[PDB]
Amino acid sequence: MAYRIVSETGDKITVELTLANKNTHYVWNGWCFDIKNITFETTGKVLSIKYADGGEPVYNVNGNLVTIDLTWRGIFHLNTTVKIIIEIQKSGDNPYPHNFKIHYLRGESIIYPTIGELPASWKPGNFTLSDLIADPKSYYDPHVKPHQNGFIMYNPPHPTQIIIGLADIDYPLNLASSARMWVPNKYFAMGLALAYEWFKVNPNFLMALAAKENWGTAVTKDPAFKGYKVIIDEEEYYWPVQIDHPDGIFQVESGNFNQIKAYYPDIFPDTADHDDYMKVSLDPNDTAWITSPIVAAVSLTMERELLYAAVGDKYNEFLRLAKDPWAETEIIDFGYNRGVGAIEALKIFSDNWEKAINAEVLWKEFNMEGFGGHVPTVINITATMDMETERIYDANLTWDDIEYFFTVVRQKFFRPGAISDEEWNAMMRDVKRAYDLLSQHWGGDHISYRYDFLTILRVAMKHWPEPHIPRPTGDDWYYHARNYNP
Amino acid sequence: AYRIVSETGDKITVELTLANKNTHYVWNGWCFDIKNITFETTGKVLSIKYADGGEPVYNVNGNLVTIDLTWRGIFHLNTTVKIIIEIQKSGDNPYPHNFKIHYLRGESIIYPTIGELPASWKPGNFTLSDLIADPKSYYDPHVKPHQNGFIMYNPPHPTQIIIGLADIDYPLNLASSARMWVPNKYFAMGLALAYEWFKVNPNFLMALAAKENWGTAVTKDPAFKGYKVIIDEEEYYWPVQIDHPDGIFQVESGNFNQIKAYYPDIFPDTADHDDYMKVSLDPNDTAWITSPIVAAVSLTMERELLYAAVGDKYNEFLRLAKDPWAETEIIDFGYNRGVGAIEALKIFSDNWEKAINAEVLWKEFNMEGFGGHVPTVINITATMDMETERIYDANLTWDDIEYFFTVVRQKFFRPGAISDEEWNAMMRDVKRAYDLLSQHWGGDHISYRYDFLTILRVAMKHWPEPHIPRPTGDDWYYHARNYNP
Ligand SMILES: [Co+2]
Ligand SMILES: [Co+2]
Ligand SMILES: [Co+2]
Ligand SMILES: [Co+2]
Ligand SMILES: [Co+2]
Ligand SMILES: [Co+2]
Ligand SMILES: [Co+2]
Repeated sequence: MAYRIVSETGDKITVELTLANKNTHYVWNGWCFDIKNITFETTGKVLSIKYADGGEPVYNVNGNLVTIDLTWRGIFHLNTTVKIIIEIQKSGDNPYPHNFKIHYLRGESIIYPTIGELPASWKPGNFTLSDLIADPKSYYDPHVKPHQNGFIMYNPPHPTQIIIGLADIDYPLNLASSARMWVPNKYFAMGLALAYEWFKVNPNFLMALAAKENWGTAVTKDPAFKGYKVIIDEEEYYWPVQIDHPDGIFQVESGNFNQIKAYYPDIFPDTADHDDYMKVSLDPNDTAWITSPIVAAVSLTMERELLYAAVGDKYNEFLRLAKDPWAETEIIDFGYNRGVGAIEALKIFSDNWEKAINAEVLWKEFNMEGFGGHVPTVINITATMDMETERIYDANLTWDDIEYFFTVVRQKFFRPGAISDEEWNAMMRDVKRAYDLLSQHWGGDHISYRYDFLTILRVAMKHWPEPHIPRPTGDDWYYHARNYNP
Repeated sequence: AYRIVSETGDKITVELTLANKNTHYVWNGWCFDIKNITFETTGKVLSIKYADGGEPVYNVNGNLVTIDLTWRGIFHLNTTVKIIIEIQKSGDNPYPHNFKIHYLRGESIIYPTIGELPASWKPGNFTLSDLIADPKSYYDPHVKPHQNGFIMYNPPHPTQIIIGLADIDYPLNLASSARMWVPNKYFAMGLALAYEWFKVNPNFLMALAAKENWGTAVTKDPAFKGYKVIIDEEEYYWPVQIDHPDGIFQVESGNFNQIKAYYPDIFPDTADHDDYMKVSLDPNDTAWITSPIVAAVSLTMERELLYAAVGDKYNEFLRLAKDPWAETEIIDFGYNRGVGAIEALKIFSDNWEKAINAEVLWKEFNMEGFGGHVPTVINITATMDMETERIYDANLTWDDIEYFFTVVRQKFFRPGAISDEEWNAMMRDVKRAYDLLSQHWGGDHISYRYDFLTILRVAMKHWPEPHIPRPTGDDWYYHARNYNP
């Protein structure tokens, strides 16, 4: 930050720390800053730490390190400035305040595993086909490799492919005899893939979640479950989805929607509406079909973010000490069904750490059954879709479909100022190039969703404001996250 | 709720349980914001800590101890915080006592009562004398002048609505002259609702709308070309932009959402900016009723904010300010520019003397606004206040009243504030009132000016009290606490 020695007289040193938000107009990940604390080092004796405009923040000294807390003052909107004055009595080899480190109210060691990248040879504007594909052999390799990923894809099955295992379910889903995973339309798969590349969220998990919450991504041969007749490979199936539900296929309540709307200003514009973004229709042209998955993912992501803000490094520590290989998925799903308050009540990272890290099956030992066996159902369907090597979902995409998709993305997400008109148009030109380039493999009439859409997405994301995942901020966020004691 | 956990030796350990008891939503109990908790003792405070780890900030001034929760001071539904206090026994009264929770709201906020129904009034079956205290004053035409700005401290008449449709002999939005008139009667119903509910002078809302969007004023000036309005065989031009989504009060969506978050008791979650604010040429549009109230709320919010930041001193200023229109100036200026402008002026802080000594507040502080906003609004308000010649009046059928209250139920409040039984019986009492004081006019209509305050009060005999809820929530706490005017 910006500090300055105001005066050194006698043995006391007076330093002015200017903490401020510089931005006047909205910028990416700079609309509002939330500061948990400000740490600095000194060997001298701290006399007093006060605000310049009256009052003093709460601080405490542990050896060489001093931690300053802003408490209720820690909210920095646009064009906000707070000056802090520090007095120190000169002592030791290094008495002057130094090594200032502002700790934002966010997971300092949060983990978002990279799925894959474009070749370093890739350039904006005019690129070649070899600048899109690192290795055509693996890029078109059909062979399906099994994986055991839950909510977050730490270890991707393939860096450039989309493995959505449309597996058959041999165990009860919503009290059914059996079930079969299928995708309603391709635009929803585009949404799943966008959430996958952007937020590193396993699409199979969103499939399981939607299927459990509203039969959104699953059908069954069970006669009791009567609904829309879906034909797959000369086989009649019943789709008991409630397509008229305003909470969408992910069952997102309006309260949660508005809350995560306030949490992420960089993602959700002010004109956003619950029913518009979530409630889908039988018509695949509905915008919601694309917006519904991402939003859900965001919500899920939010929960994770929250934990990273409350537990910090310890979170990651748990990940290497937990015997249950599905623990994170369990916690996140359970928190999605019940609420973050349920997670806070479980107190895994607090009072009940030992039982948590020692239990081989986390969701059984904590009696977190959810609503009608929610957690185990979601986990099981996710794992089953992960193990599927026989049949993987694929789709054909025309250019107008891509245009439609990105137009929808521009219309429903982001905020004026994040991406101006120029480089967005240029972005669409680069996506045009990419499309026409790797469509020559299929005959220039279509591109493969599974094989190509990750590449398309990455080409499109070469222009997206980085860091790609913005920090959840704002008023509500600060105090809902700071009060969080899991 | 405090309790002596243990007294051992000379140290006393007390457990203070601070919590929100409500699980389902209730009126003015959805969220509690606590600035501080004060208690008295003569002993020596050893330590004040939270039960779940950490300690709040406190300080002792003699017998009084002030506890501050800071970032912990937000209490949503079903939230509980336990605080442990240790005190060393000393003096005549050592035990913690006289606990006083100071909510983050004006402790001495002033909302002057305009008038009341007779104490003889009962729910269900009442008489005509239970509605009218004195028929003489109740139907007295004679118009008494007044000098009220934003808040009606001294009402001209307790049961009447004096909307002075006066002629303006000075420039409003660069016009040669202007004439105040009401678009439709439903908007007047809205103005009156804001008047009885939030104690806001309807003339002020008239001036505000007129200045912001020509919403309540017409002119004979030829340059100002627009919709032709005929009043008493006289052609007038109405240069209102009826297609503006910000409504006739020019309320930006940001402000709308902010005050939407500030008042959970007033605005439901499904509320939309364009739906509530943007009106149309058709008087049947719901916005025509919702637009004034909302605006008033916004205005009220500003005032509330000051009451939270300055407290008693606010009222003190009211009796020390030489300018009799100071509050109106500050509120209007804050509405045009923003509360940040008021915070920047620092009247109650660094520049108190010049503020209370200046006879004309808005001239000495150079707060001209946008194109002379403040003085225009003040002048139009005062002119409408001085008007005794011609007062606005309207005729109301029962279906109009039904429409009004249905709109109110649909657009405002929150599920749980007023149950169905409560509303249905209320509407029956309003039916009774209507039919009762319609017998004076022939049972075909009721007078807006003379009767609608009575109707409103009859309807408000069932409304959840206190009628004006406290602005609360996350945004409110820290936007109000950071406020240093
Ligand atoms: Co604990
Ligand atoms: Co083909
Ligand atoms: Co990138
Ligand atoms: Co804020
Ligand atoms: Co000051
Ligand atoms: Co009452
Ligand atoms: Co909150």
